[PDB]
Amino acid sequence: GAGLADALTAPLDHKDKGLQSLTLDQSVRKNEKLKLAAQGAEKTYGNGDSLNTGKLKNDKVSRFDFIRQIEVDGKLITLESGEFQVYKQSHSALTALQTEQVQDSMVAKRQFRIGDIAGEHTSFDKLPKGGSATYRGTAFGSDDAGGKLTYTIDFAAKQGHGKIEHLKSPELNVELATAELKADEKSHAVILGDTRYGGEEKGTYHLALFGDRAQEIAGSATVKIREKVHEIGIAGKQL
Repeated sequence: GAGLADALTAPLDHKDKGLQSLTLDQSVRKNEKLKLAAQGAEKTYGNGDSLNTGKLKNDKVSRFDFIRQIEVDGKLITLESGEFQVYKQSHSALTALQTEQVQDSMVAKRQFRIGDIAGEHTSFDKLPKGGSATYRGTAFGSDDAGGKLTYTIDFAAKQGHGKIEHLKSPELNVELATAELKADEKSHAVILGDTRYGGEEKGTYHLALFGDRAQEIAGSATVKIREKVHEIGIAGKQL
């Protein structure tokens, strides 16, 4: 049961697997709305509203249709439409938007972006004080949810590194170069680094740690091919 209509319509209950919900912040700007539709249901979301991911399947991509709207002189118009993707783990989740149509100057333009990086963030002070952990999971980009993430954090050194493999576009199978594990503005544990291919920078990556002891990681990476930036969602779980 993909649980897509239920995510949009039905209250959470004790049988719904975590992650229970996420806040739509990066997925929709402060003055816009995101109308999500699937399986005959629809719900309109604004910035800061909760999406009940508990209804969705874990460790895979769930897909909805979206329409992104704004008001002009108090009346709604459509800016963009496409597919809204959610990749759900137990303490973390990612969203992404695959554009299919946009306002002209509606025309077909295809682009893909990561929206929210969400979950039960690990507090920096609650990180393991030593040892290392290795994580495995998924990398997904436009039209391709088959990639693999591998990532290792050395808690003693406060450094992480890893790689993306198996995406169909070969340039996307980048190194997630060594980067510092630091505290963000909420005292949550994060890693901001460079993507590299043959040691040359191709973009950046952002990983956040989730769970009471950093059981999960989730975030995004970018890889530029000619002038075109390809965004990739990356999420995994400790081995």
